[PDB]
Amino acid sequence: MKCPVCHQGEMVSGIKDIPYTFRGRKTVLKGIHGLYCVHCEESIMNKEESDAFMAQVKAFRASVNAETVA
Amino acid sequence: MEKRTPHTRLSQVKKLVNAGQVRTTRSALLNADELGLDFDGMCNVIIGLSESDFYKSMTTYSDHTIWQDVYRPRLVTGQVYLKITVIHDVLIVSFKE
Ligand SMILES: [Zn+2]
Repeated sequence: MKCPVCHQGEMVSGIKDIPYTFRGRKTVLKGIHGLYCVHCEESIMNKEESDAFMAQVKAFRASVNAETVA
Repeated sequence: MEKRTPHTRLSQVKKLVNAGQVRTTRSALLNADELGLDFDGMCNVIIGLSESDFYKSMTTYSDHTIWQDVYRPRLVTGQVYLKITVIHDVLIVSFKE
């Protein structure tokens, strides 16, 4: 299928490390599985993939929200 | 490049979702999270749709064979624009850009 956002890139199954920023902090979310647009940065994910992504996102936000500001 | 009728019958949309035959874009997932909705949350919104929530179906020059059905349900969390495409018996859900 073609990407639902850019409408050009074919979507290809794969793994990527995805940068993520939250409240002035950042991480790279490792080994995110999905269908990745070859043209833009969009991806498509099923339930399992979505839940695992959001768990890493939510783990990182938990870490940042507890972090001391000096 | 727009129609006033949905490309996929809403009964078929719900059948796919009720069979777990659903995927979402990463942007839609993060967007839904801001509204307090997880993946299952998005599925519940889709199964709560009526025909009256339908806005329009649209295609593009880049992908002229593919249609996206746009719905705008009013939720406790606010009014949300969902875009749905059915590709080989899998529902693909995104949010208006
Ligand atoms: Zn794309």
